[PDB]
Amino acid sequence: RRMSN
Amino acid sequence: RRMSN
Amino acid sequence: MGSMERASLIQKAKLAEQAERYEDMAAFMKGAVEKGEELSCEERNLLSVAYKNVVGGQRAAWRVLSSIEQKSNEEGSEEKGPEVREYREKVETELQGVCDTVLGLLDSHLIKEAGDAESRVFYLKMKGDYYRYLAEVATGDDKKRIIDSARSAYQEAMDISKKEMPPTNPIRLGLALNFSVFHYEIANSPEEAISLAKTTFDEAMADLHTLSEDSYKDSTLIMQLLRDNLTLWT
Amino acid sequence: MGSMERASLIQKAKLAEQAERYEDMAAFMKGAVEKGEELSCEERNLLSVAYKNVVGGQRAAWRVLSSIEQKSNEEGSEEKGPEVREYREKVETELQGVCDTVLGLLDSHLIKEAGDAESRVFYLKMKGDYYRYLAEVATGDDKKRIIDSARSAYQEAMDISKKEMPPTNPIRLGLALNFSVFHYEIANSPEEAISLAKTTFDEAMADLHTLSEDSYKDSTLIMQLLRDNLTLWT
Ligand SMILES: [Ca+2]
Ligand SMILES: [Ca+2]
Repeated sequence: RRMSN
Repeated sequence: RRMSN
Repeated sequence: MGSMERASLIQKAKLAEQAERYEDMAAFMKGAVEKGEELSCEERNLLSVAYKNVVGGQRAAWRVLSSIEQKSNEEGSEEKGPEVREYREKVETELQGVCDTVLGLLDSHLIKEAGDAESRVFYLKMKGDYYRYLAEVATGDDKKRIIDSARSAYQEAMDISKKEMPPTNPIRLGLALNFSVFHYEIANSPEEAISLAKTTFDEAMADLHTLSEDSYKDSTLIMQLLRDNLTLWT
Repeated sequence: MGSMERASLIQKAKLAEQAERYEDMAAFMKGAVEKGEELSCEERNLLSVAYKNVVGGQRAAWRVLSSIEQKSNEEGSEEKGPEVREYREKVETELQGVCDTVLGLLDSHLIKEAGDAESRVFYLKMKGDYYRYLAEVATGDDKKRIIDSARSAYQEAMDISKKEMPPTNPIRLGLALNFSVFHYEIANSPEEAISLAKTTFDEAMADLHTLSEDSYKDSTLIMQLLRDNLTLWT
């Protein structure tokens, strides 16, 4: 799953 | 840590 | 939940388990219990799983905060105000509310309408478990009566299970594991805990030969918990 | 929370973070914001962490239930009633309430009292993030306006950060990562997402030499998230 912040 | 159920 | 159908409550509890939404699952199962009908084996397991994850989160939080509080109460610690104590008390009160809810469900009226040995042992094991959770945080006056409530529920469950269930039954195994943990952590009786664990393990081992492959897997998984506790305590 | 002291709310939010009680942490930080005073860098990070874990749990639950629902809506699936849809809608409504709460905090009155570039970029990044969370579940009519609200917040934050912050600032890096994710997942613009990620990574790489060891660690950790997304998308 793609990374977010 | 000791096991419980 | 008084306006939702029982089947719908069970279905939504399953959905909540899949979504790891255990507070919702607990509320759904509570509504289902409140419908007044006896629960099946699967429904009992759903109820237990839901409230077990809820109280488990609350108990872990309580332990963290209690350790912070007891380090704040040591020599050389700077006074920080009443904040740690107040928050620990709030978490404690919430935990106590969840246990009171479970015990009220058991008392009205799950236990008194459970005739079969399996369901009755399940409910009494739950009762002992949740009185034990109350005993983990109790500090005065009612402490001994809470501990004896746990002991009494556990003992009645043990008697019925010894009379009516085989030594390999997973409910009997889990009940014995939890009663041994009670003896070790709560009742200050580590020798009784070790004795109970080894006796339960041995008598289940002796009857493993009667079981099919899947029942064998089910029983050995909990016997491994007993062996883990034994390795920790010996 | 209107009767508890601001310092006490911050202290209890820290305790809740240590106990992994993120709903309590969010309520504490909300009360702190409601005290009316501007937040420090540490307090902003506490607020963001709290609401990020709350919505993260709710979003994971929403995705699980939405996938169950869309498998129930396929050819060959047995009709199960309105239970999955009702529960997905309930989780969705709760998520939307949390996002509305965060955006109301930002609008009254965090953003309008943030003069410094760091705090203002932080709040606008939050605004874009929570409009994006709303866009993940929106289906009709207001969908495009929600998406444009996210785009607008992200764009203003990008402009201010390009003008007032170095390319290695962790807030700028995280903002660019999230804006690229918006482009990929929400705005249907994967080329813009990839372009933004590679440009941000390269311009931060070019300025790594100005940083101390710990600032270097801080910046490279988020550049690694950018490289992860790039490896996934290329
Ligand atoms: Ca009966
Ligand atoms: Ca200001």
